[PDB]
Amino acid sequence: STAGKVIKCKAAVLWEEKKPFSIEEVEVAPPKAHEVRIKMVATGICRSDDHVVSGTLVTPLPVIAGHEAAGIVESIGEGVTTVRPGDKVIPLFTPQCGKCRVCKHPEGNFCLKNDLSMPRGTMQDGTSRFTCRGKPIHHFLGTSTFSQYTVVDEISVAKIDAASPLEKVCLIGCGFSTGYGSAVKVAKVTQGSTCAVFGLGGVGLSVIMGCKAAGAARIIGVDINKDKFAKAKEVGATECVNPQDYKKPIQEVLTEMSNGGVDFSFEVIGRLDTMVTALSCCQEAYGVSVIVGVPPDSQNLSMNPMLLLSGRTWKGAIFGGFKSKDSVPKLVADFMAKKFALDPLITHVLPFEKINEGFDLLRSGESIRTILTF
Amino acid sequence: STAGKVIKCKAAVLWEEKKPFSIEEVEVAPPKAHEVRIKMVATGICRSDDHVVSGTLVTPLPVIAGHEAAGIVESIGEGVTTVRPGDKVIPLFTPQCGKCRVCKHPEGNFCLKNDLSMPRGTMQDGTSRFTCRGKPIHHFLGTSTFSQYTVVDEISVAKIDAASPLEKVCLIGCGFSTGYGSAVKVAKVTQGSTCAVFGLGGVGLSVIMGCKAAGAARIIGVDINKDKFAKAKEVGATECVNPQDYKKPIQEVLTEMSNGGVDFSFEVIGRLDTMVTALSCCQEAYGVSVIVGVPPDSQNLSMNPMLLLSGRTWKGAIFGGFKSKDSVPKLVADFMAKKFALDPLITHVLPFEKINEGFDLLRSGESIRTILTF
Ligand SMILES: NC(=O)c1csc([C@@H]2O[C@H](COP(=O)(O)CP(=O)(O)OC[C@H]3O[C@@H](n4cnc5c(N)ncnc54)[C@H](O)[C@@H]3O)[C@@H](O)[C@H]2O)n1
Ligand SMILES: NC(=O)c1csc([C@@H]2O[C@H](COP(=O)(O)CP(=O)(O)OC[C@H]3O[C@@H](n4cnc5c(N)ncnc54)[C@H](O)[C@@H]3O)[C@@H](O)[C@H]2O)n1
Ligand SMILES: [Zn+2]
Ligand SMILES: [Zn+2]
Ligand SMILES: [Zn+2]
Ligand SMILES: [Zn+2]
Repeated sequence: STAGKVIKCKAAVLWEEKKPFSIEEVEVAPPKAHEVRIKMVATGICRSDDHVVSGTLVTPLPVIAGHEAAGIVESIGEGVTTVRPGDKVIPLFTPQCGKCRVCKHPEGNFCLKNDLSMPRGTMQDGTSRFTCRGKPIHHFLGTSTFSQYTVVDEISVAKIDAASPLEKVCLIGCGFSTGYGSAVKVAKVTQGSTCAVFGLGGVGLSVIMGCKAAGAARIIGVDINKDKFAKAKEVGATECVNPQDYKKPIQEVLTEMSNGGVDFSFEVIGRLDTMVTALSCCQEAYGVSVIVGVPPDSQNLSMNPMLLLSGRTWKGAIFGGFKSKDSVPKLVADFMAKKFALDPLITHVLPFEKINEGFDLLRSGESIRTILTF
Repeated sequence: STAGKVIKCKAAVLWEEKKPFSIEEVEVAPPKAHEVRIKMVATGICRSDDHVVSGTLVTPLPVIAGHEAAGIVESIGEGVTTVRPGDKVIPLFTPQCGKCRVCKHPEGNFCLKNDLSMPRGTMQDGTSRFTCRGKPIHHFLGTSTFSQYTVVDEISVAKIDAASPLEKVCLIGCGFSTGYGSAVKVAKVTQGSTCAVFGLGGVGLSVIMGCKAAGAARIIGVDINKDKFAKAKEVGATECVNPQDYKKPIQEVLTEMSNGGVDFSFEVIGRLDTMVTALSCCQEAYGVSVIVGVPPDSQNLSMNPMLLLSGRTWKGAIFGGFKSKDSVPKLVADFMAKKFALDPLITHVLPFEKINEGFDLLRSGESIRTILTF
């Protein structure tokens, strides 16, 4: 039925920052050319969604948030090649437009049609496919996955394995792929290496997995919160260190530990102090350090250029440096091949109406990942 | 004759910081095992020598400075394989001990027996091969090339082409190799790229050459001093920009200029402001920025981690990232093959007694490179 007609469904609208989400009856306009309209099956709650609500991530409001998700294609607009109705898909918040500077370049993945650099909160043609009582609602990072139906451009949707468990592969739409990509594709962790992962939330557990996929022979997990160590161990940390156990610095007790500093170091905490710390405790002449994520209101860090002079490399990346359309298929194919288990990372699944309930957990921190089922 | 006996020669001694060099009669003890004693032919004056004299580079005084140089082997101590008397050689201030962490690693070059990290000012066994009137004089970075004869360990000497012009290949002992290595071996400048070189002193002209050897199709030279542009052009700058010409920022007028920021950017000025500037104007999703050199008294820069988040890489290196024993031979072989010309970079050659005269020029800056002939 639906094909061609507007749909009317529930979605969570942030009418204004620092207020809760409201479940609203929403109308989802039909796809124009090169658009696909998706039926959502499961959406993860990521801190970047919550960043919107504090005003930290400035995007046009009112907004439908969500970017981590898998669903099923309902209609496809005119001129769409990549997908067909009924295909399981993952919305992509890093688009893969194919034609730009960054898209042709063999290591750039951060597509030039991204809506992060300057958020407009619209579809590629400057308009919204959403209205709640006449009022337009903005799109978020071209995905808006906290809606029961959503419309994405063809550069922001990736087709995946029809037998794939959508209540687990939705993690590949952001959180797992951002961390595993940092170990596997951005730092290019090598077999035998000694990796230090800073912070052990769900993206950190993904990094540990990357390191493990790459064959590091030592993955030290570090966290001031002792309670994170078991799951980390479970997922690949050979050891785990709590910074408040020592009297010494941590970069000292890590280089000491490692006979000269670790090969690769990753910061999945997101703060300034440990970013620079994570620089100093990877090897002086060839250590590589990846800032997996940095929050939207970041200030300037003070770092002494001298730490680069001996040969350290310092990289940053969005989405694990993966080219989105290219990789999310292969990461599901892999998950289907029984390599990663997204299972240790899912600690709560709620129904989609408990969206605000899913954020309170995020915000008090005992939740690795919450999945919202539709 | 000499072989085995102490030699007595003139060398320039820094008896104490922030004083001039004195030509002193010096005695050069014979080589112990794995030492070679060199007869100096030409030594370049580098700012790192001058850094010693201000106290900025702290090393034990009294000292014989010098590290950029080529000479001829006079005796070789017991157990020396790599060299024979009469071989033209280049002292290496970055040793290549063969056995360590950094020496086996396929990209680390900063040997673990380096005397920069913690200067002792001695030969590898904790002692000096120099005494001026009974008083011991310290060795500098295991080279001490401002002496008419010097003793170096076998890990710090590289054999080169016997037909090689030593009054020009002495530059490969530091200044040229530090800059060309940054473009060729550290950033790995690719064919077609757009490079921005910051600062256009002699190391900067070397970078321009690297970029040129790598095949960049645009090398923008930038310098507040207009007068540096011709030689730069001459050596490969396709254009040159003076920052005081614009009203805009320079990273803006460079990314603007480059349709999205340059591929590779290099800072050969050595200050904090342009290091961070040179970060921002190479491409957001895959731009690479190399700090070629950072002075010894460096403070902390303030940089917003956000510039790494999109995919920029920021590297530092010592000696152009080259493994010293390995490469200095191949860089002479290349120079012998009429590829680089060290000639644009040599702007003054003095006799070795005018050492202080050679530094005043360094210090007022109109001198690309001064060579001191022995
Ligand atoms: N904003 C971003 O783009 C982004 C990506 S990752 C990131 C940071 O990570 C969080 C999301 O990633 P995540 O899955 O790890 C969730 P979380 O916020 O739980 O990540 C932080 C982790 O670091 C640990 N920790 C906190 N401070 C220290 C410290 N000083 N030293 C050592 N360990 C510490 C915490 O226990 C936690 O495990 C965000 O809240 C933010 O703080 N921000
Ligand atoms: N200490 C180190 O390890 C090291 C390596 S390179 C380096 C810096 O470079 C010098 C040695 O290298 P070099 O051959 O280039 C000699 P120089 O000191 O001449 O290098 C600095 C160059 O940058 C230019 N310049 C100065 N400020 C600016 C500015 N703000 N913006 C743009 N251009 C500017 C100068 O005209 C000059 O050409 C050292 O004095 C130091 O200042 N230090
Ligand atoms: Zn996210
Ligand atoms: Zn693109
Ligand atoms: Zn030097
Ligand atoms: Zn070594």
